[PDB]
Amino acid sequence: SGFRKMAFPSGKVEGCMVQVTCGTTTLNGLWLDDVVYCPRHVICTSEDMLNPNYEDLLIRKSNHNFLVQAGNVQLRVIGHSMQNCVLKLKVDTANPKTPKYKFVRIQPGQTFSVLACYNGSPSGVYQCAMRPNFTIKGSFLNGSCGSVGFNIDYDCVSFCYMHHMELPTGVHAGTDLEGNFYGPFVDRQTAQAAGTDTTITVNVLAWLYAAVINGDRWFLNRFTTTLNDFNLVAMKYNYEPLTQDHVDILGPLSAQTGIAVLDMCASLKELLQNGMNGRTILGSALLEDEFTPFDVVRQCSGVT
Amino acid sequence: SGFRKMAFPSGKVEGCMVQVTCGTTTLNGLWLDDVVYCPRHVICTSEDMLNPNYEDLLIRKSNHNFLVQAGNVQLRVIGHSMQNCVLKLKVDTANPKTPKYKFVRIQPGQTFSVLACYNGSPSGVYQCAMRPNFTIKGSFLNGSCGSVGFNIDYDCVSFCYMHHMELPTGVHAGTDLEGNFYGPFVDRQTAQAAGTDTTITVNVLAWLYAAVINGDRWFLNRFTTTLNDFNLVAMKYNYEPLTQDHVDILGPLSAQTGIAVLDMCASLKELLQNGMNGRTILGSALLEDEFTPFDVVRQCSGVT
Ligand SMILES: CC(=O)N1CC[C@@H](C(=O)Nc2cncc3ccccc23)c2cc(Cl)ccc21
Ligand SMILES: CC(=O)N1CC[C@@H](C(=O)Nc2cncc3ccccc23)c2cc(Cl)ccc21
Repeated sequence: SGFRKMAFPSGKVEGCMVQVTCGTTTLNGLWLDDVVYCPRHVICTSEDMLNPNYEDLLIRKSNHNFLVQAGNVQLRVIGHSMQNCVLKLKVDTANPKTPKYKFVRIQPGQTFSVLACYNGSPSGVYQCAMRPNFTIKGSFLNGSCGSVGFNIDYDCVSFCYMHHMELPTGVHAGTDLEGNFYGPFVDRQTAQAAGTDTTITVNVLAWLYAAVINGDRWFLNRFTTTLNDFNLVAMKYNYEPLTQDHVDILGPLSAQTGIAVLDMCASLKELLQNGMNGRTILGSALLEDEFTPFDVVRQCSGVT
Repeated sequence: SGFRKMAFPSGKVEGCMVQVTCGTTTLNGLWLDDVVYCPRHVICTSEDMLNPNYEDLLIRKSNHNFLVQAGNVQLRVIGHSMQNCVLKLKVDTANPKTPKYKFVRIQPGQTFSVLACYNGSPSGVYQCAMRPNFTIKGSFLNGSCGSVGFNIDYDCVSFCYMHHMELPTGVHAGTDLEGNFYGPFVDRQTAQAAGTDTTITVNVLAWLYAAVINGDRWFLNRFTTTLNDFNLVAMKYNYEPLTQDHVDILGPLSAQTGIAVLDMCASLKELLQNGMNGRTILGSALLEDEFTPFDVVRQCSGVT
């Protein structure tokens, strides 16, 4: 029993974190096989960030201008190439600690663990979600650029996120491991509006099932609803419309608890229209949407 | 910017997790140097747990009855000894992955990261606190026994907690790495009341400073208080009395923000007597007490 915002064990990812320097700029890189991936803004100065021309900027840079330091030893760079917003630096040594890995582009609503790094060194690990507006509410300071988000399936590490920038609003933005930004964001120092963020309905429902599993049942009520009626309520409260696929993914949790998905929706509907009246659910005074149905099953079953 | 319940990178601790079996019982062990530490209840059956005599039970066990499996390879056990509630099994091989480490007994109010393990395999990492009543609000399932709590100072891992049991109330209890339980708890299957839990006042104040640092300032008010007046309010709301040492530890955060500790106490006093009125602080609808002043400084400065 107990329900925590749990992150994946960060060991296989720590073994890939390197320091990448170019000019006066330093950030973190991801060393897998003989390639180091890092945000392409490592080639910029503070002035360059206002309106950068990365193609022109990269032409002024040679392999010897990229300093890759793994731990306290230098890696020799023998190739450099820009892929979207990431630089891929070919080093002459394969990382002996390279885990089994994939590069995956997660969907909004999905969660992942972030290993925050500064100067190639891991400082902490936390669990977060790709918000519906493609931002992440991370905890990142200056130097955190290059920190990666990932998921782990037994021995395979699926890298899904690489941190690039913090929006003026305190939220964070980044790319997949192929350098494509999640959302409309660009690696430029300019005003960038993150669209309207909504609440990941399927995740709140999953966390409501986790509450039932862990004994918190006050919110359960004598009512039920239809997907159409529930979605009218969801729209008003800035929640994502619940689809039949969301209901299907909630299937295992509905089966474990014996509470139909639509009955659980009616409980959420009343919590939305009535609030919590000062009560908490799993030690939280608000509705949590950063646990996917897979996360709740994994935590309540014990997948290693 | 951003404030998360961040855990320490779990890499140096994953490299020590082993599976320990004795009879039909299996749990996790901590392998450092040529010693494996695990809860002494690995020698019990389910029936034995009701009223166990560990000295008598251990006499029926030989070195060959303790099966230590590191990864997928067996470790040869050459010695076994009970220290308080932990068994120390002398293996013939030193762990090549043994980090720099200390065994420390944390105080209530302090935080640590937990690497939850099942069958010697890490499944997740999360940050939690040693509650004032010596329990932890962890997330642990059957098989999690032997999972450890720790802190990390650059390259040194201070192990502070080893998980032993879940109380009927869903909260968790365990020992330091010398086998001494935190609190009045015993490794027996009997009713065990965890005393009254209080809110770690210094931690809530620290997290209020973290909110100021990250832009959340609505709760700041035109008032101040005295330690004596504030403590009368704290007593009513089941908060720990704030001492001058707590004020001293809040010194760096008070200096960073320019908001005197007693002014911050007045803001907390009004939040206690008035609630939040539906507003949140750092994405939380309640007052958070699981970030120590050291944690807030570390997260807002970037200690690797
Ligand atoms: C916004 C801005 O001026 N910069 C320069 C640095 C950089 C940036 O955002 N870095 C940061 C990331 N994560 C937390 C940060 C907390 C503090 C400072 C910087 C952080 C950056 C990267 C791109 Cl792609 C576009 C713009 C900017
Ligand atoms: C309470 C009880 O019956 N047992 C037997 C197993 C064991 C125990 O608590 N284990 C567990 C720990 N953490 C989460 C657990 C979720 C589910 C099941 C078991 C969990 C234990 C250990 C001691 Cl020292 C004393 C009693 C008991």
